[PDB]
Amino acid sequence: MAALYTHHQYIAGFLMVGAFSHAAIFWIKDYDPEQNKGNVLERVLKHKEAIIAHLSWVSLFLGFHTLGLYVHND
Amino acid sequence: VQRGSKVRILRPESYWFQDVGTVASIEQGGTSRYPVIVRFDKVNYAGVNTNNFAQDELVEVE
Amino acid sequence: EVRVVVDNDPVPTSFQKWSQPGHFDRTLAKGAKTTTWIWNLHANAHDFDTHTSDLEDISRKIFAAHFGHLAVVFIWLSGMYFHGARFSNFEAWMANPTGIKPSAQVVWPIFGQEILNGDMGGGFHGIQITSGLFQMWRAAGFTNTFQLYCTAIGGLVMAALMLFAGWFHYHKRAPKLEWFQNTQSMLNHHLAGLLGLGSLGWTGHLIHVSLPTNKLLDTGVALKDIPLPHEFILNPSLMNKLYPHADWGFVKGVVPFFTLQWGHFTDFLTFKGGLNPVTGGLWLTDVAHHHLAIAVMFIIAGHMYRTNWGIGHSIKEMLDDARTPNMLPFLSFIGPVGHKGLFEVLTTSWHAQLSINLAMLGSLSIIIAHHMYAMPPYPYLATDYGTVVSLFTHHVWIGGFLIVGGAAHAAIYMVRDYDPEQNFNNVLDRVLRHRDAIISHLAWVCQFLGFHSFAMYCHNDTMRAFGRPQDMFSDTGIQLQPVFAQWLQHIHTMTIAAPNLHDPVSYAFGGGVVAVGGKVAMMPITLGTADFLIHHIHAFTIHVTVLVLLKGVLFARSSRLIPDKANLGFRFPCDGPGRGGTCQVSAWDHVFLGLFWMYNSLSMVIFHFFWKMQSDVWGTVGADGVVTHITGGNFATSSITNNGWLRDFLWAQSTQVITSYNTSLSAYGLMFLGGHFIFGFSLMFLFSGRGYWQELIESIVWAHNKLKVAPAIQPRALSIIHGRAVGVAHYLLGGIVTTWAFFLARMTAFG
Amino acid sequence: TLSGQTPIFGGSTGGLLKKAEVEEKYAITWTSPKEQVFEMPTGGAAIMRQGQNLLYLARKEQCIALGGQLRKFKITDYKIYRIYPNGETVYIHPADGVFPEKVNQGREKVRYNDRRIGQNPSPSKVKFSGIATYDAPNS
Amino acid sequence: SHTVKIYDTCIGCTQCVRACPTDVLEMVPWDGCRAGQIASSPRTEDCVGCKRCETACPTDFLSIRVYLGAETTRSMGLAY
Amino acid sequence: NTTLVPCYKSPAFVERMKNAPDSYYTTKPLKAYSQLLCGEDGLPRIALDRLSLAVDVAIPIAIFLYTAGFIGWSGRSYLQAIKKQDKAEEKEVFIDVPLFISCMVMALFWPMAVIKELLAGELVAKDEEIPISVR
Amino acid sequence: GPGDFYVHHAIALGLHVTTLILVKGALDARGSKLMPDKKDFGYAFPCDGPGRGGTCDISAWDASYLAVFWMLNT
Amino acid sequence: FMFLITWRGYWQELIETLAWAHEQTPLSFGYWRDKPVALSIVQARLVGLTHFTVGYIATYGAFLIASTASKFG
Ligand code: F6C
Ligand code: CLA
Ligand code: CLA
Ligand code: CLA
Ligand SMILES: CC1=C(C/C=C(\C)CCC[C@H](C)CCC[C@H](C)CCCC(C)C)C(=O)c2ccccc2C1=O
Ligand code: SF4
Ligand code: SF4
Ligand SMILES: [Ca+2]
Repeated sequence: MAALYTHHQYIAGFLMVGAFSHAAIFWIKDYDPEQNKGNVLERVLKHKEAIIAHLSWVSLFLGFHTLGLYVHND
Repeated sequence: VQRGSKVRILRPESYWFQDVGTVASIEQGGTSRYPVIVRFDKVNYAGVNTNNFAQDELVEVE
Repeated sequence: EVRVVVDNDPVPTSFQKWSQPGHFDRTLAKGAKTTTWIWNLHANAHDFDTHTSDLEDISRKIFAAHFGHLAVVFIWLSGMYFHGARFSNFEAWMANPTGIKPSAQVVWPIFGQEILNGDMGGGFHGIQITSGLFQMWRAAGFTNTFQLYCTAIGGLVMAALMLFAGWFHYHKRAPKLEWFQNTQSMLNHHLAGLLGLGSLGWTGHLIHVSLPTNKLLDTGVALKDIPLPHEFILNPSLMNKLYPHADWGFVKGVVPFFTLQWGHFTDFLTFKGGLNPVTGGLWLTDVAHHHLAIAVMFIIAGHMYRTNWGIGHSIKEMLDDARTPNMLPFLSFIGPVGHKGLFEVLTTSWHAQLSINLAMLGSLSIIIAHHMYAMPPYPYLATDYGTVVSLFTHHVWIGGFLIVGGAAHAAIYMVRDYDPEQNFNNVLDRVLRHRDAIISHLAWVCQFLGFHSFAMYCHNDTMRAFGRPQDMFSDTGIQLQPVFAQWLQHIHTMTIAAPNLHDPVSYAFGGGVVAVGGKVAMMPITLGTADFLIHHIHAFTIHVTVLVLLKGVLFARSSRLIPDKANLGFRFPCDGPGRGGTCQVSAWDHVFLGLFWMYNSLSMVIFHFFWKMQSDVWGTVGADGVVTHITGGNFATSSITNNGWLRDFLWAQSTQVITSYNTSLSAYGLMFLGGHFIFGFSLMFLFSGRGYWQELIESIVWAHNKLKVAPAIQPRALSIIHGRAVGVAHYLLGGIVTTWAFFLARMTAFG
Repeated sequence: TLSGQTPIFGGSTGGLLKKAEVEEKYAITWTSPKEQVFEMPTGGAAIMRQGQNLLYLARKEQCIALGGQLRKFKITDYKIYRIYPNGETVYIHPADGVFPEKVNQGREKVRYNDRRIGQNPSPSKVKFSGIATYDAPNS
Repeated sequence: SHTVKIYDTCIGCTQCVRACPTDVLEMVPWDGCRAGQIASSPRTEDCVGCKRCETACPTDFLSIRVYLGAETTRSMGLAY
Repeated sequence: NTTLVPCYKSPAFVERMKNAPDSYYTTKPLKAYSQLLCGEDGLPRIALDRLSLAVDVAIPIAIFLYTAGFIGWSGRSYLQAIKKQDKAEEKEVFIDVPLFISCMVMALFWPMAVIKELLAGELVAKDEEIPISVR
Repeated sequence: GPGDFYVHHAIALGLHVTTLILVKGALDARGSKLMPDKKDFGYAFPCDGPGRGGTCDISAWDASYLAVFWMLNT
Repeated sequence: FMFLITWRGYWQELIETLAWAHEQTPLSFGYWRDKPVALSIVQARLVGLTHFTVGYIATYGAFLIASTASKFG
């Protein structure tokens, strides 16, 4: 029971990394601004720094107050 | 776009895209394809604050 | 002709340049365009060779900066004696130095940290220090806390002299270059006036303060009947019941020295050579004789070189005469030029001197560590097991950092001060001219030892797992005996030629067991197969550290990749992704990698020490004579598989730092986790590169541009070299704090 | 062809290997007015002669590393040759007899794109085509 | 066999040619500059790939790109 | 949640009181933990019930968010205070402490300052004011 | 219980950083101000030399590489 | 950590030295068909990521199996 959980979570972690790997290949090779002019995919690139800055905030928020709450308890 | 005017960059490849810079000098030969020398208050990446631009990817702000 | 020549008020004294930091570099002293300027201001603050160009002005900065450094050490020395004066149980520990634990540095009652003030015996609550200060003040003759306090005062006023002497020698009377370049006169005064007179001064203290005080403290007079050290000289009759074979008067007691009737001194300048069995330390009478022998032999050494009275040696053409019309035939291969042009290397460049002086101060510090466990010089040192480990471990680490720094400046010398014309065909040039045969054979011996030390641990790890303990490299399987080291252990104990030394020096070598407070001060340390294998781990890790560091020195100038590596500097990240990639080709990047190998090597040395004492030396003696060691012979059988290191040394002996919460050892539990955090935190900087991080700042600068809160000091990710320096500074910090916490929690939980 | 007296050099370990006489080899040829000492690009130091100097180097980077050192002795008359194993000797530096920092006539704009680097085409445009995005005959 | 392409944003500052350790770049006459020069790369099989030319180019988002391609025996700098 | 009970009525927590030294730390604070929602292990806890703790899950949050914005506002308003002075390059490395203090007293009443930053359309820079990348 | 609370924020912190690394690597695969031409260089390239401060691990591939560490950690 | 901490150009200067040693030594009759180079930048990041992953999975796989199948059946 323990090995089966750890197996499929580690398998799922790799599949999540590869889902976002091929997102990066997709942007580089087989994406063009001409066909996707003005669509939902091109609107993401318009604010790609708003998305990244906010994953940066949540990551910073969750690590200050989880490590800080653990090492206070320590 | 004459000398001394604060101007904005419309060059997407440039570090200073959509940032303002003061024009340092204009080239009067008319055959240099990037006559404007505009000077910036922020260095780009380990280096310069000056870059040459054409007439058409600049818009003045004042 | 040796002369004192100085300038007069060369540099004004004003705060003009305090308000404009980075003034020393013209690139730094033009504005803080980015945050990279902040880090460059600290990475360049002491590289005086890039502030100016002339060796006269550089050397004045070196000499004045040493004074401000000596001031810092005197502040720190004052802090040790001041804490020993009014924040310690030193008075209690002088009375009973067995059951009382040494402790200075008590802890303020705030934040619940008063729990760190553990019980020390005698009702004193504090932190058990392991620096051995108490064992050293007893050997110095200190008895009360007033003498400690006035020495702390005597160090603060001594630090003030160092600060004044540094300002005076940079801003009032700075010496010229001719005063610096007579190294031949500096050797005379450092050999005779500093090391000779210093150990002559100390043997004066030993005979008149330490020898009488430790004579009476061994008879149990309990700090009442101890006379103050001056009362031994004001009352010369007081030292005739002790050492009666001398005379002890102002003039009447000193003339046996001049009339060469030195037999009257045999009672306080002995040559016993063993451990004083009541304290476990060396005989102070035997120590006092040592410093007198050292003093005489260093004052003599200081007359070797020729200053302005004609007589003496000249280093300049002692070097220049090591050519090859005149060498032994088997080592006549070093050039017709030989050593010419090498006295100008060690005189016109400070990095050449710093490289040698660090590699020998580093090697000295490791030699000192090996000698202060095998023959403890201080009373009640060997029985304080937490101090023996923490003194050996401190000086091995200090000695290993210094060695890496000697290889750093051996490489900064190459790409900054190496001069081809003065070094043509000489002994230095002939090394660079065959530096592929040096590294090929170093890279082979590094690899021969790698298989024949570590991979034999993986042989043992596999036979013991298969259940074939008779075909593993054990004392019971395939024995690998240290034949040439067990031979020396036999030589060093049958020579007690050297006949006068009737007591065997270093009970480690063999013969006898010293138990002082029931605890074993020192035992023979026998060598078996486990000691063959661990000594070749040491040989292997030292060699690869040499391979990393020597490669950075020889290939600092150039390589087959980058023939102009000297123009790129000492500290450059790379030369682009061409040639397949030239990441970390600088000489700095071999210091950065040699720091890891120093960490690997020395952390294996201190682990070899820590386990071999707990299993073979330390322990307690009962009422029959048998010794029950701390782990009980564990090293011989289980240190030969590196699964045994992980369970019988790392898992087993970390019980004291793991179960340390809610006790007085609680802070070692936090440091042990703290070191683990910093090590894992270091790998962010080591495994990643600054292209990812710079591109992450851009997305974060945007979030500040949006809210109009951007800074004008533009945030730049750390340099490539900076990010590698941060990674190694944290890996070594974290990986040492975890070892420091593990050693001291284990040994302050025992004694 | 090439000729000159070799500098006073005790021989190194960083010099020519089996690639020298099998694939090809380089020779830098310079004239010095003085008998001084220069740093070897293959480690060490050698004394350059009084007349025509000839030195054999394994790769072109060493020759121009040494050539950049000769300009610090005020020597700018060096020539770099490329010796194929069959034996013929090509002149490769300076290719036109004048140094590449100088501008001649008759040299051609080679691998020049008549566009800003910013408007190189996307990789999807050249998808399943021989060319890359940076040759890209548009603009 | 790398690919050192030069773009029209050069100013003829000549700095890219000096930094090249293998003499791949050289100046040709031009008219799109006050300097009347532009970099060219006639010897790119000799390009080692060090990108030292790109560090010297002062035009913002620089005019000279090394495009690391098929790496051969002289574009990897092997003396053996 | 109803598993949590006050440390008044908690057998595992009176035991904490029994074997407690004092020294400064386990009497004066530990009496004040008697008013907290206390688990089945004698450990004070932070639960989110209803109005019972609606003021106590607002005292830390109001005190922090005010003084976090206070640091943020004074730090922000000091930055624009020196961008307009055209000296912000060295005004940052050498803190102008009379200006910085005067920017702190503006940040005492920062919650009402941010509203009139927002209502004036002046807090947030417009999108084509901001240096970005190719996208 | 309370111990379960803290790990779910370690897990949340884990899933956010490894999303941040991957999203940053996908959205900056087209390029950012440090090298605006990443699409020409492909997916897996080392760097763009030591110029402009140094561009180690700049490719979109190096964000997939950097996020395997965070995936394994999480 | 070897493939992740120490980077390529260190190993090329060391392989360049071993290539010198092999050419200059007697009785070593083998010779590389293809020149030995230190493996590339993006490859070491992948070779070091494979070891980190295999060491992350073998260590925890062995822990999880042995710490559960030893207390119990
Ligand atoms: C043939 C081929 C060849 C030859 C011959 O011919 C050789 C040789 C040499 C000599 C001379 C020397 C010495 C030796 C000894 O001591 O030790 C051993 C080792 C070995 C390896 C040994 C080996 C030998 C042979 C190979 C044997 C054979 C085997 C079999 C045949 C296999 C089987 C087959 C099947 C199919 C599988 C060496 C060396 C070195 N290497 Mg070296 N090799 C080679 C190969 C190779 C490869 C692939 C690689 C990769 C892995 C390398 C690597 C290396 C390194 C790191 C080093 C070092 O360190 C060293 C040196 O530097 O010095 C100084 N290297 N090397
Ligand atoms: C630590 C996380 C973890 C854990 C607990 C497991 C647990 C398990 N895995 Mg595994 N696995 C993991 C991560 C994990 N996996 C990841 C990240 C991968 C992707 C590479 C795999 C891919 C994988 C495969 C292909 C298989 C399993 C299988 C199994 C099951 C039987 C092996 C065993 O007894 O346990 C031992 C504990 C281990 C850590 C060993 C796991 C097996 C390794 C990972 C296989 C590695 C594949 C490798 C690339 C191929 C070998 C090369 C070959 C040419 C020799 C078991 C429940 C087997 C199965 O499906 O059951 C019938 C099986 O066929 N897994
Ligand atoms: C109040 C007395 C005084 C004054 C006004 C000056 C003034 C000056 N000194 Mg001087 N100096 C002094 C005392 C003084 N010094 C003393 C006592 C020494 C002996 C150490 C020196 C040795 C010295 C040298 C070698 C040099 C100067 C230089 C200078 C000039 C440059 C200013 C500067 O260094 O920027 C920096 C401003 C600072 C405040 C630096 C202080 C940093 C201190 C020393 C750190 C050390 C302690 C540190 C906290 C250690 C603890 C670390 C711990 C936290 C881990 C400047 C005019 C330099 C020069 O001539 O310019 C060309 C030069 O190179 N001084
Ligand atoms: C259905 C799933 C799937 C498929 C079809 C692909 C397909 C592809 N991927 Mg991929 N990817 C996936 C899932 C997938 N991926 C996942 C889950 C991840 C996260 C790890 C990735 C992350 C990823 C990256 C970063 C890249 C690709 C790339 C590619 C392309 C080239 C394949 C290649 O490199 O050659 C063959 C690959 C190999 C032969 C692998 C080499 C050896 C690996 C590391 C296994 C080693 C295991 C080891 C031996 C086990 C130890 C044994 C024992 C000791 C325990 C290809 C189209 C490349 C690309 O996009 O091209 C531009 C690229 O750089 N992928
Ligand atoms: C995290 C990381 C960074 C980013 C590192 C940074 C940004 C350093 C962070 C230090 C912070 C910014 C300290 C700043 C302190 C401020 C001045 C705040 C102080 C204000 C109070 C005192 C009032 C790199 O640049 C890098 C480069 C190369 C390899 C790996 C890495 C890497 O791992
Ligand atoms: S490519 Fe760059 S360095 Fe060369 S001429 Fe053009 S702008 Fe100058
Ligand atoms: S920039 Fe970084 S990855 Fe590129 S060659 Fe230099 S060190 Fe290597
Ligand atoms: Ca057998």
